[PDB]
Amino acid sequence: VVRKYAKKITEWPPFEYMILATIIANCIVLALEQHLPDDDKTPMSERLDDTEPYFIGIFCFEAGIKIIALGFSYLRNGWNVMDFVVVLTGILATVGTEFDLRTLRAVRVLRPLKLVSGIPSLQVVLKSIMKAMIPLLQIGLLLFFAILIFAIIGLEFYMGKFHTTCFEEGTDDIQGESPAPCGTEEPARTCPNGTKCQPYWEGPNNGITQFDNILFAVLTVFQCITMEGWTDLLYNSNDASGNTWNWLYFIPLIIIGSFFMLNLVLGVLSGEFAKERERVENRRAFLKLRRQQQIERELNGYMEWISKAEEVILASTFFHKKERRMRFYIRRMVKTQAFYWTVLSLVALNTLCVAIVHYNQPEWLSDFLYYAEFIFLGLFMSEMFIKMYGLGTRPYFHSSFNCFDCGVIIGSIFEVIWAVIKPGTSFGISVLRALRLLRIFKVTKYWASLRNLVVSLLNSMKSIISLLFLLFLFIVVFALLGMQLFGGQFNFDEGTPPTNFDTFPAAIMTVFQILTGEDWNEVMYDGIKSQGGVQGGMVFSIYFIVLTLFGNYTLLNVFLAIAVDNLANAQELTKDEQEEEEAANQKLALQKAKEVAEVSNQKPAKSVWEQRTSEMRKQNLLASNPLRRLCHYILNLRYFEMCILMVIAMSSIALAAEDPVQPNAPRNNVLRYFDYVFTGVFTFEMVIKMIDLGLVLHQGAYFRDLWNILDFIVVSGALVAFAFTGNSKGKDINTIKSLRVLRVLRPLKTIKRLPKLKAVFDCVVNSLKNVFNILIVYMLFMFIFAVVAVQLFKGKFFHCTDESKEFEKDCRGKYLLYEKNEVKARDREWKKYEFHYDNVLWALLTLFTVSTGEGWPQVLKHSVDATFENQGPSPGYRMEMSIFYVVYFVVFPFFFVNIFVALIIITFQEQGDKMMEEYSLEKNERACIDFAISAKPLTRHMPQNKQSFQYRMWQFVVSPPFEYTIMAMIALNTIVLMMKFYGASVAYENALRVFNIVFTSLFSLECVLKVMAFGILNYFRDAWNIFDFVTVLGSITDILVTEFGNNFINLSFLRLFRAARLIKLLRQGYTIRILLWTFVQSFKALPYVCLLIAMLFFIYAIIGMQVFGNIGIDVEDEDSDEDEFQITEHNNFRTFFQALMLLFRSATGEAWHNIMLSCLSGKPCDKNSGILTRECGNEFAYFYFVSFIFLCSFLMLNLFVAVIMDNFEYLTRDSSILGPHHLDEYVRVWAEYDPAAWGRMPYLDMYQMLRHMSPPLGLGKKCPARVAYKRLLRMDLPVADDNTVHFNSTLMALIRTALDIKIAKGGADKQQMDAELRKEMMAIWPNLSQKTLDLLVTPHKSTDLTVGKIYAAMMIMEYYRQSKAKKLQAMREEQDR
Ligand SMILES: CCCCCCCCCCCCCCCCCC(=O)OC[C@H](COP(=O)(O)OCCN)OC(=O)CCCCCCCCCCCCCCCCC
Ligand SMILES: CCCCCCCCCC(=O)OC[C@H](COP(=O)([O-])OC[C@H](N)C(=O)O)OC(=O)CCCCCCCCC
Ligand SMILES: CC(C)CCC[C@@H](C)[C@H]1CC[C@H]2[C@@H]3CC=C4C[C@@H](OC(=O)CCC(=O)O)CC[C@]4(C)[C@H]3CC[C@]12C
Ligand SMILES: CC(C)CCC[C@@H](C)[C@H]1CC[C@H]2[C@@H]3CC=C4C[C@@H](OC(=O)CCC(=O)O)CC[C@]4(C)[C@H]3CC[C@]12C
Ligand SMILES: CC(C)CCC[C@@H](C)[C@H]1CC[C@H]2[C@@H]3CC=C4C[C@@H](OC(=O)CCC(=O)O)CC[C@]4(C)[C@H]3CC[C@]12C
Ligand SMILES: CC(C)CCC[C@@H](C)[C@H]1CC[C@H]2[C@@H]3CC=C4C[C@@H](O)CC[C@]4(C)[C@H]3CC[C@]12C
Ligand SMILES: CC(C)CCC[C@@H](C)[C@H]1CC[C@H]2[C@@H]3CC=C4C[C@@H](O)CC[C@]4(C)[C@H]3CC[C@]12C
Ligand SMILES: CC(C)CCC[C@@H](C)[C@H]1CC[C@H]2[C@@H]3CC=C4C[C@@H](O)CC[C@]4(C)[C@H]3CC[C@]12C
Ligand SMILES: CC(C)CCC[C@@H](C)[C@H]1CC[C@H]2[C@@H]3CC=C4C[C@@H](O)CC[C@]4(C)[C@H]3CC[C@]12C
Ligand SMILES: CC(C)CCC[C@@H](C)[C@H]1CC[C@H]2[C@@H]3CC=C4C[C@@H](O)CC[C@]4(C)[C@H]3CC[C@]12C
Ligand SMILES: *[C@@H]1O[C@H](CO)[C@@H](O)[C@H](O)[C@H]1NC(C)=O
Ligand SMILES: [Ca+2]
Repeated sequence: VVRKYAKKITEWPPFEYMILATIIANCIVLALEQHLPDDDKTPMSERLDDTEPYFIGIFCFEAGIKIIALGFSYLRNGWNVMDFVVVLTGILATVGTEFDLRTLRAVRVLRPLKLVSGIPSLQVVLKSIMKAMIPLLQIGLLLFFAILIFAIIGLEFYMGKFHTTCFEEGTDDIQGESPAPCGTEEPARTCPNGTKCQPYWEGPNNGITQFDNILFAVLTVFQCITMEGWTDLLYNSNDASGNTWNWLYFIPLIIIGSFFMLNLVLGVLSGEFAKERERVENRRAFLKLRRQQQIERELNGYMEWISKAEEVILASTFFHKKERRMRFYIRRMVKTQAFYWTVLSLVALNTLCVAIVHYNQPEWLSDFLYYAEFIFLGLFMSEMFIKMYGLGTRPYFHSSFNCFDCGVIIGSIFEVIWAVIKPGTSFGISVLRALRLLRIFKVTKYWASLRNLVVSLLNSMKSIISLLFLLFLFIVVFALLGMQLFGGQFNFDEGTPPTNFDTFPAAIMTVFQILTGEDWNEVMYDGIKSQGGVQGGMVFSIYFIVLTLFGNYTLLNVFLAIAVDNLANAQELTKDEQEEEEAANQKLALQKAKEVAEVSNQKPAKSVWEQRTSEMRKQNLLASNPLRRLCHYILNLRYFEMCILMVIAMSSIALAAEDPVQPNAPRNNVLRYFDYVFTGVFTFEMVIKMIDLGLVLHQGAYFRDLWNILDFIVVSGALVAFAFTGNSKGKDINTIKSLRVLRVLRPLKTIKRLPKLKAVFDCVVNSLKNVFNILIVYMLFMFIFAVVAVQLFKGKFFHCTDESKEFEKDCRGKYLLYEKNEVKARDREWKKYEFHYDNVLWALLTLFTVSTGEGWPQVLKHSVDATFENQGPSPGYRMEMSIFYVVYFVVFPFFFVNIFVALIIITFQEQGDKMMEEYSLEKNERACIDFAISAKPLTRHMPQNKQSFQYRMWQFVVSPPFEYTIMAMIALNTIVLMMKFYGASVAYENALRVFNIVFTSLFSLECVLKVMAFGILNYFRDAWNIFDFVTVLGSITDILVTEFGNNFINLSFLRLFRAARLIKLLRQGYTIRILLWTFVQSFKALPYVCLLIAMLFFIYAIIGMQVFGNIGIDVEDEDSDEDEFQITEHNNFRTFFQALMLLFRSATGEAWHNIMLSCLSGKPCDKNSGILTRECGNEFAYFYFVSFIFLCSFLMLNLFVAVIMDNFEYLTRDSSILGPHHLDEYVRVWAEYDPAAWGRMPYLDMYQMLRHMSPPLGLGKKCPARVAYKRLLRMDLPVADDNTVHFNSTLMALIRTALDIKIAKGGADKQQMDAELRKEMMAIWPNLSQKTLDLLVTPHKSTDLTVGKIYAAMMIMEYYRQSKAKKLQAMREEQDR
């Protein structure tokens, strides 16, 4: 209440500081609360609960004083609204215990957010995040539509199929404790002999995952979209109904909804960041940074000058001057090259010494490393002392690197002292000295870019801390919410899961794990199970859905913005410094040449990012031996090259048909002769190429180009393999096996032979070359982390089969395994964990597995349970080790991966596009004038002959009621498809069938009506309309098949035609349709980039088939050890399609490390292999899987960046500046004015033409007439003898006027700029007919009556009329006196 203006006093700033302190204290109090099951309470919680009155009183006082002093504008600000609603909720919850409302205790989680309300900088940072996040809403709409379509399809196909397991024969009891879907026929999974398939098993994941309602379907589809547990669903559906067709539903689901959506998100975010960079404030900040850097460079030069000049000022301790002379000498010695190189050598030696440490290093090695660490510490301390005494204490402290070395020395001393005081743990702090190896980049040319990146990072260091703090605040808020909702309710009968919400650290860990997206579905299952189950706890899935959906995209936005901004700033600084040093060199040389006058290349092609950024900057600033020749002839012969390509393709296809399981299969025997023929052909090709190229240092010979060496390796391996089996094959079979494996290089023999495929491979190679230095930095940081992890967790990853025994000596004999309803005797084994930290290599592998995201929660549990060396784990021993894995996730996967993505996006090179030096104005005019060339008016039927009946019904068809009725029926049919649910009555199903019949009859009637209105040819000349006709036919066919009965079921793919009506709704989402069409066109434009990935998958599938193809799958252990036995009947290598499925599953990143472990050596072989010993599987699996993951990720990233950069014009468009996107509205309206659409429209209506559409192309309905006529003058559009203007001629004038293409201000200059434009268009479009050129750029005759002349005359007449009218008024007002 305002209360007028009586004695109201402002508040002093430490009042606000006290409010912040109160908020922090309340956050601490909320974080110090523990939740216990049922009604138990800790004593500390009871004390903590009584502090709420004080906090609510302070908040009430703040709200009251602010509202009384401000005289509510309190509710105008959103932050004040949040504070006010928090205050009211708290005071209502506290006062009045009616109904025991705890839902109003959940509002307290939002109190941490009041810190942002207090601090305006956090408000600014949230504004920055949210503004960039707004464009993603259109992507979310696409995601929702795709999820809805796939949920409808799954509900239609997978309805209630997962409620049938292998029940016991005699009784209705589950056969085992791991139920799986079953069927009652061969295609499905048949139950064992003593079991039967009986209905209503609960279902996978306790029934949470299923397709029963439209809600379960949507949740299931979303979970599959997050790439979590989708292979489990694929395997369950394969068990339930066979594996023939389920892949067509699951793999395209992943491809469309997880990779395509990610590509769209990356493109939109990149466009938003590019548009944000060129804003005025960011430009001013960058200019300030660049000027400061120039100042620092000049200062450094002058400081070197003064240092050298002052050093030459020279010309016991007090008596002798040696105390200063020797300091001068050592200061001179410091800057010598040797004093730097030897220090780097010692740093490298220390790095090697700390890397050597492993689990069972010999005792002499331990002593040597102890003494070596002491000696290295002493030597580095001596280097510190010499540096400080030579250069001076203050100059030493001023340098940042000297401070870093001081920190490392102090850390080493602290580690030594702590190890002496408290033996048991070591942090290996000395390994951080390896960061000094980054100084080696100074001798290379890569130092400038890295230094600029570091400078840009250090400049915007507050804006990074603020972003991290806001991320932490959101994590804290969600952790508090999870504690309020679930809390102590996770005490299941089988034990509390490690990912619980009981305590605050556990809540933070769980929320972080959900944000990273790893095993979030299991936590969701536990959360749903806590409040009942599938019956009455399914509403709590919203928490996890919101958490993961927001976390993925917020992490992506927050880190990609940082990476892109800093890398772009670094690139621009580097380019500017290079150009300014070049300019200074030429200017200095020119000025110096005046004194000696008496005696007397190409810049690198700019990236698409840089070109578009420069264009946007300019646009914004505008606002203000006979056989040797015979063989040479043969290799140039067309039939030969086509035959070689055909033979290579046949070889690749043949490699995919072999049988890994059975060497003596009838198909392998046949394929052997194909191998003979292919080897002979390749021998002939190689020998003829040898004849032409030669061998004796011709410098253009065979062995100079790598592809020739590859071909030689392939053919020589084939011949050697044929040679060894020459006699006695049983001597060595691995030898012939490896040489057979060498055949997989045949697919690669097309990269050189297909010019475009080589043009894609070279682009991939350039992408590798651009990111090499960041890769080196990434490897160095990962090496440091691996060494630290080795120090922390060396030998601590030993466990026992019996958990009660801690040491090795106790883990011998037999122990009782108390399982549900059965007690089993097992053996005690002192096993090591699957992924440990024993040496640097194992640590690197484990950290790579963690970075890929798979199985890192298990590694975290093992790390926090590690007690001591050679000792069993104890749960919750050292919970502080979670900081290691938090920092690792913050550094590598969140920051370095996004740096890689940003660098590849920024430094992308446009494919082809010739050299474009001759062309001048094509930055944005290309597509505009090209669309002007290829512009076609929209055509309606318009016969005009049959006005009596045909015209009326044509009007009826294309009319707002018709379109709205179609949309309404589409929406209702969508709802009808959604209302299917499991367990409905027969009447419900019959009603749904009748509704479907009615809707399809309505659609058929509209098809008939449009056919009548337009004519069959015009009906069938519009792709959407053929789609409608096909869908109608499919629905009719489905209905006829249903009503027929019996016969063949004709599957259910006809019902996909029923469900495909949703695509018709895309005709209203203009922005969405344009986005989808642009990205699909870009994907179609690049066919070989999508072929390189296919080739990679092919090669790796063949390698897997030939290496791991014979691993046995029949064996199932007593416990089955699901973790390690991941090679089953669903995830095997036995055939090409199964190998491809396994490769795709690994590419999606789902327990690939377990597959890698399962493919190692020592595994049992298959019965039909022919090997009777456990000698199947190789240690090659490590390299196989790691290289596959890296290469697949790189190739998908390259494809995504290629598509984004191809669409980068649309992604960075601006509404104010004309683009080809707005041109279609013009086209539509122009076609509309003329029903015939002959291409000529009267010049009078052209004024109404411009006013209806919005600027920049149009003028707007509010445009003044004088402003309207002024633009018309610049168009100079000629008028035809029939007083009409041509469609194409108007468009070119419209485009030209808005973009100022060559636009001269008048005079003879106009003819020259028309002449130059004509030559450029002919140079770009040689096939453009002269008639079209004269139509687009009209030859200017003086006699021609243009539109500008017509409008100029009326203004002159109007000005003359107005001037005359004023003159009569003037001659009258002056006469009345
Ligand atoms: C934003 C853009 C959105 C775009 C959305 C695009 C969505 C496309 C998604 C793919 C659609 C097809 C999904 C197929 C799922 C099949 C599920 C299934 O269970 O099929 C097997 C089943 C036979 O099993 P049975 O138990 O006898 O009958 C079950 C009926 N309740 O039923 C059958 O007998 C099979 C039924 C036919 C299934 C496939 C029909 C072909 C569809 C695509 C053809 C492509 C060309 C052919 C390629 C493969 C050749 C083998
Ligand atoms: C050397 C440079 C490597 C760069 C790699 C791409 C980096 C940019 C991609 C990106 O950041 O998007 C992250 C997004 C999050 O999905 P996610 O968090 O749901 O991943 C789930 C997890 N993998 C699991 O199944 O356990 O989705 C992803 O996880 C990315 C999907 C895998 C990588 C791209 C496809 C490659 C396989 C076909
Ligand atoms: C900057 C880079 C180039 C430095 C060189 C690489 C090192 C970090 C790696 C390369 C190979 C590694 C070695 C590979 C295998 C072993 C054997 C390992 O010994 C045992 O397994 C048992 C020893 C015993 O019982 O006597 C001790 C560590 C060591 C030397 C590793 C120490 C770390 C090494 C030297
Ligand atoms: C995607 C491009 C690279 C072409 C696709 C290549 C493979 C996916 C295709 C091509 C020929 C196909 C083969 C052609 C014939 C057969 C025989 C067919 O008969 C059998 O069951 C084995 C024969 C027997 O039982 O004696 C089994 C599938 C198989 C191996 C096919 C498996 C899939 C192959 C290798
Ligand atoms: C985006 C980034 C900046 C946010 C990451 C959040 C971190 C600040 C959180 C997440 C996990 C937290 C850790 C989880 C577990 C612990 C152990 C715990 O310390 C104990 O000794 C508690 C004993 C026990 O819980 O049994 C509390 C501190 C610590 C290191 C926590 C400190 C704060 C951490 C690192
Ligand atoms: C050399 C390394 C990078 C190989 C590439 C491995 C790929 C498969 C890994 C490494 C980087 C990873 C992603 C980087 C970014 C994100 C987004 C964040 O919301 C969760 C972590 C997550 C999901 C990571 C999971 C999968 C991922 C793409
Ligand atoms: C090598 C070229 C032709 C590529 C095409 C390979 C495919 C289409 C051909 C080549 C050799 C063929 C095999 C030759 C012999 C047999 C043994 C017979 O009992 C079953 C079919 C089977 C297993 C054939 C299946 C189809 C097959 C694998
Ligand atoms: C950015 C570069 C320099 C990486 C170096 C920083 C890494 C290696 C440091 C930063 C913070 C560190 C952690 C801080 C605190 C603890 C608790 C202690 O009881 C065990 C080690 C542990 C868990 C440290 C492990 C190493 C660690 C993660
Ligand atoms: C566009 C909007 C208004 C319509 C979408 C909502 C419809 C399609 C959804 C939302 C709520 C859903 C219902 C929710 C609960 C049940 C009870 C269950 O035993 C059978 C399915 C049934 C009956 C669902 C059928 C589909 C349903 C009616
Ligand atoms: C490009 C690739 C081939 C180069 C990398 C080579 C290294 C990482 C890999 C590739 C081939 C691998 C070998 C292939 C086969 C075997 C037989 C197995 O019973 C023991 C390990 C051993 C001896 C592997 C050791 C690791 C290995 C040497
Ligand atoms: C399993 O099926 C085979 C079919 O011949 C039969 O020999 C065997 O006895 C069956 N086992 C049981 C439990 O009947
Ligand atoms: Ca996963």
